[PDB]
Amino acid sequence: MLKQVEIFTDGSCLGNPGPGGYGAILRYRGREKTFSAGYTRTTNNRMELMAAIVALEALKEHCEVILSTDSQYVRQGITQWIHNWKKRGWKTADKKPVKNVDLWQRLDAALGQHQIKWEWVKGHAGHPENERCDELARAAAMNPTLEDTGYQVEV
Ligand SMILES: [Mg+2]
Repeated sequence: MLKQVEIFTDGSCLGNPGPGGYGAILRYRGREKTFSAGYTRTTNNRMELMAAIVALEALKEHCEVILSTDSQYVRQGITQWIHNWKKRGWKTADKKPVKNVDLWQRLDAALGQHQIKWEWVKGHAGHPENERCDELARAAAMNPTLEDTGYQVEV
């Protein structure tokens, strides 16, 4: 039994911005539950995070989670950039909100009622899933049902 869940994540977004898609699995105790959906026009960043969310967002009890991911947005955001935000209010020193704060403030919910270990894979060609996840994003790309309302094209 996955005696406390391993999560996999990715996200593609076909242009910048163009339609995006999030890839993900949660292998809950043993079984596996997956997550996908298309965004009419979005970005790579907001799809990785997006993903980092959902996964957490549907974990009903107090899990011990291994969120393995590839990202250098979600890594760079965790092991570096957040620590300063909470410290300042999610504002630059310019005292100008940060980009994507909308999804950022979120992942930070879910990432505060669970024990998370980040397994930042280069991986590429590692754990079927890191790739599975990928497929899943390319797949939701090609069929975009929703509208990324957080994605504000500016400021
Ligand atoms: Mg990606």
